[PDB]
Amino acid sequence: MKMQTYYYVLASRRFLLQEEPIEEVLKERTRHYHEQEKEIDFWLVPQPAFLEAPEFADIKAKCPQPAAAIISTNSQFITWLKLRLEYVVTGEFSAPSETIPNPLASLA
Ligand SMILES: [K+]
Repeated sequence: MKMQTYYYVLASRRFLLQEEPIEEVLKERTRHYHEQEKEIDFWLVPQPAFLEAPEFADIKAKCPQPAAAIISTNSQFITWLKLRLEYVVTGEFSAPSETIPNPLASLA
């Protein structure tokens, strides 16, 4: 039942996986975490389930669909991604909750 804060950067799937690909960024960070033997705390989530929560209805309406998000418990990384990607929005939410039972779930 204990909840934690998740930070995210949100954009259209087309932008993240086509226009401004983030594969190399995530590959690099994952590599660094490995040599540092650090637990992964960031995830690429296509059509994120948190976006379906009732409270995210306006944010979803505003975001071109299909959407994709990079979620992390590290706020600084997410803010940097905003500076790095630009054509995106960022925010945070607490989970797991009744409306967001699976914070990292992808709905295809
Ligand atoms: K939309």
